[PDB]
Amino acid sequence: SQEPMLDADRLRSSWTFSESMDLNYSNPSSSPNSLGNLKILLDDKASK
Amino acid sequence: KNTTSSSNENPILRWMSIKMNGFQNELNELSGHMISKIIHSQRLILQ
Repeated sequence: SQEPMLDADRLRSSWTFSESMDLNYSNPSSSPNSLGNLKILLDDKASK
Repeated sequence: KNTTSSSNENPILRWMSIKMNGFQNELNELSGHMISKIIHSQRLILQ
């Protein structure tokens, strides 16, 4: 999803924290494969 | 003799084995940070 740069809106970002607001999703982390992927993900998220 | 040595190679295995610790530790540290940085280069360029 495109943030992209703003500034919009209110406190000139007003959110701007933003560790996926809470994650890294820090899997173990220990998993550097990265798959060369993909669309990003149509996945029915495009249908969403 | 041996002695092996004359302190200064027994006690410069305090050099030699520990210069080997500076070297093996140097490859250890550069291995670590270099490996994780390049991991944060496929992160940082590919990903």
